[PDB]
Amino acid sequence: DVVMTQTPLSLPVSLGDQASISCRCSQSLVHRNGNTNLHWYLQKSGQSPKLLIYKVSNRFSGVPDRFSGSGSGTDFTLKISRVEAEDLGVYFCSQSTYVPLTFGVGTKLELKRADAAPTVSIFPPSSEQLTSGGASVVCFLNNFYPKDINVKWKIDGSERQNGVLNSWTDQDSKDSTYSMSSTLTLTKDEYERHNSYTCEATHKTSTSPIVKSFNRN
Amino acid sequence: KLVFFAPDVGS
Amino acid sequence: EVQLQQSGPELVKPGASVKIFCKASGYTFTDYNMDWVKQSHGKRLEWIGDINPNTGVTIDNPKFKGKATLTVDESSSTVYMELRSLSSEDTAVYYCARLPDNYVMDYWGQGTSVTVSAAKTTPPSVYPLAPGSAAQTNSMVTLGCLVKGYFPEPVTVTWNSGSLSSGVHTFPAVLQSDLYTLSSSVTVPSSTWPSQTVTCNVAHPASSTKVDKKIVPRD
Repeated sequence: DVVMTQTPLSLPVSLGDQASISCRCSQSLVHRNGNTNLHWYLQKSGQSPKLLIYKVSNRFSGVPDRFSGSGSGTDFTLKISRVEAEDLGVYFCSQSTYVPLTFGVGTKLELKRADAAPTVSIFPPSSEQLTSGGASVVCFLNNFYPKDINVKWKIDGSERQNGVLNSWTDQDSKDSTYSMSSTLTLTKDEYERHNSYTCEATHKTSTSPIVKSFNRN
Repeated sequence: KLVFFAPDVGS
Repeated sequence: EVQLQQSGPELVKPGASVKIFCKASGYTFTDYNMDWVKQSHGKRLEWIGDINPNTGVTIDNPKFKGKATLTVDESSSTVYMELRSLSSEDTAVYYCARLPDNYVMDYWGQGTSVTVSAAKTTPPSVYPLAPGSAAQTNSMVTLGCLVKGYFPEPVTVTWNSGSLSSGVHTFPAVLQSDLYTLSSSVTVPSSTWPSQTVTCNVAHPASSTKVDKKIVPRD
């Protein structure tokens, strides 16, 4: 398969900035018919991908002249003159020269804002859940920027990875922040074998991890 | 290894 | 206008098969081909194959030989894709895409979600999330709600019947061990709770379940 490598993975911009997304391939994309079948797609949240540019530099019908593409051989670039709010989404480069058709990993065009420390909140298992035999410890990391964040659970000081389910929100439409939820699920017995449960968040806004925790008793 | 994507599309 | 309407979401047991369709309109169905694309977690796109409407001849991705099968009934302007011996790796959204003679996929369908799970319609368990410690003065309190062990999607979560909207984060559901798990948070001033009532409202239409979980403080 022809490999599509996109740079960067995350492209934070302010409205009005110009944006450049690179797409490098493993081999030349010159079809035997002469055409260089490299295309760019845009997928907004909860929508289908949409064709912006085909064959390196051709704008699809309805695409504003704000968008332009260039390149040849194995290096290609998608450029936006002045990023608008409607331009935010994930941009995929794709080739249709060789079989199978391949896509890039995608480049998320996100909005830029001032840094925001996450509001971390940890919650013990509920009485309703403990009676049924389960024990979930929930940790919310809400309204932070940038989006990159790491969560580690610790039970009595030791790291715990099994039984963890994480969920992330997209960029909020009102404050341009991100949020995250993490739920460590144990058995009732295993929860009653330990006392200290800790949620550690690693984020740019703090030199050391943000730690919320509770002792069962 | 390399095969061009060239289907017979059309009427 | 070009329209590509795909079949609705599918719920399939592991090892079973499913056949999804894609009806086209707004153009001559015979002057174009139809392609299929897979999108999994992380939103990575994988091309499955291309089919001609007049002949049924297909160009396939060899990585899907044991998985996908493309057919077409041009009289109904409908293209089908069968997915067989389904596992958790097949849980994804599958897209329909038109392919003119330029060999460029231009128009895409709205997508068909396929979820692989051995579970039947299971109602959710709703657990309140109360802080373990008392809240400080003149501060923001974050309350939560955990919705576990249900199938299938969707569940809806609101707070105080929609009267609490700012500070609400309902997170995308996660499928694990054939069942879903979802969480929702809400942030209110400490002068509001627990002085006034804060209630989690959960609904699961597939099982006709609606529950109200009052968030009570711990003692």
